[PDB]
Amino acid sequence: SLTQLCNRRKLWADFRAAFARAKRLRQPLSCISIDIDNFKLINDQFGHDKGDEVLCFLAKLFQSVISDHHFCGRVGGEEFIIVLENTHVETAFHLAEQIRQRFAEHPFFEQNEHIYLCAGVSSLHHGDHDIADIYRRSDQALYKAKRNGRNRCCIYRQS
Repeated sequence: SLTQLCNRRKLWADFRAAFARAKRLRQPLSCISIDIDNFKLINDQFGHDKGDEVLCFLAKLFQSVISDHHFCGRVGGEEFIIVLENTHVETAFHLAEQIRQRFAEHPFFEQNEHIYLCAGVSSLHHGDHDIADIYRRSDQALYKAKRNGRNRCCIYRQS
């Protein structure tokens, strides 16, 4: 049911309803973009079923680390998005870091392979009119994180 909790279609719709709800209720709304480092190498070396185990563990990890309500979506081959209602961006950043760390700390497969991820974080801003305004910022923070290597987290700033 991890492929059910991280359904891409449901994610975007839940995210859009959350955006409108967030503006209407004036609540903070945070967004984390995650990309698994070297996921292609993992599938090349261990195969598709094992690559899938990694994805599954990461989804399980989201639940364990984020006890409060949240939406998840696998939006690309190895990219996830987490949407956190009524959550300030710093709290989301801290959650993102915990996910990064526990993923890096989990040994995988008979040979205790270590796998890493990067994350970018942002949240609803006043001038926003679409979830794409938020995703653009978390996506950019993700790629900013990736500039310094694997296993990195960044919060978006306009600075």
